[PDB]
Amino acid sequence: RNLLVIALLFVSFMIWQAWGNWGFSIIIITFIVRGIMYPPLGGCFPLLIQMPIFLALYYMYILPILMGVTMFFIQKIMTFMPVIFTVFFLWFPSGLVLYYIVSNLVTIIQQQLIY
Amino acid sequence: MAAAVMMGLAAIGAAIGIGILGG
Repeated sequence: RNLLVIALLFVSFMIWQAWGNWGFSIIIITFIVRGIMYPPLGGCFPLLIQMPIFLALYYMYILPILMGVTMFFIQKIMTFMPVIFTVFFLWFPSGLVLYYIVSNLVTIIQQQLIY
Repeated sequence: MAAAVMMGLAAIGAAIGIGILGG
């Protein structure tokens, strides 16, 4: 509980500080990679793989809400690395709402399958 | 610098997690 209390403040601190075709191919390659993960090591390989794919996706206010609601379902090291990934995304918001909802909805059903 | 922000960021995050988790 205390460590969780130490992840949320750090997120809040971060938030306060902040205050074509070739891309569609990189979205599809990211899905094939997310699909190999689908049905500490067993979290660590999906969690390492999550980084090169979110970088490829999003190199190519509302997105922090969508990822924050995604994080509240994940919360409700294996949580702590998704929280550090969330903190980086509070400083670097990038993407488009419809696609970011589809990618995070595939996060919700991948988390409901690790469930 | 695109590649260095790309595979700099993730490939090290990879490196430590293989190390942490898989250790």
